[PDB]
Amino acid sequence: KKKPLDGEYFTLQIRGRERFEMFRELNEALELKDAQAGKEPG
Amino acid sequence: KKKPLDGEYFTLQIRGRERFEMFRELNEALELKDAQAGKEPG
Amino acid sequence: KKKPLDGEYFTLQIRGRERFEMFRELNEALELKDAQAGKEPG
Amino acid sequence: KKKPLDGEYFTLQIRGRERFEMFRELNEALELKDAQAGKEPG
Repeated sequence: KKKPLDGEYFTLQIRGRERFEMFRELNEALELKDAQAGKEPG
Repeated sequence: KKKPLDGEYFTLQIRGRERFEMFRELNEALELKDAQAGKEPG
Repeated sequence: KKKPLDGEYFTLQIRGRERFEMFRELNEALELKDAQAGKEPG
Repeated sequence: KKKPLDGEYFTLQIRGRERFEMFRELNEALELKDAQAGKEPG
């Protein structure tokens, strides 16, 4: 998808299920902002 | 180690190396606090 | 602005300047996602 | 307390009460780790 060979990917183990959902939200949140910088500037 | 069969473990992919180190710190930070609740109360 | 009398607002002291910028990013990140749920569904 | 005139302090507004408690935990978590580096090395 758009040559996902961009930044190197990694992986992290997160104990607890409630904590996992929380971290996942942070990752998606930053990705959302970063995904907005991919839109042509106004 | 102390029957690590406690809470279910999970895994999350984190793009970017700088971001990875940052999330890892948060995971270790919470584990540090949680690891302190394992000490007998004063 | 759109009756900002929504959820109660709060305040938190954050030591360190580098850490401050980091937390601010997380707050803006979540606000960005929450700000996206305000758009009419497709 | 130990000359708290160390790093400059700041403040951040966090909307939502549930979110506030969450950020507060992160701040305390990092402070806990940083507070551990204040102990003489083994």
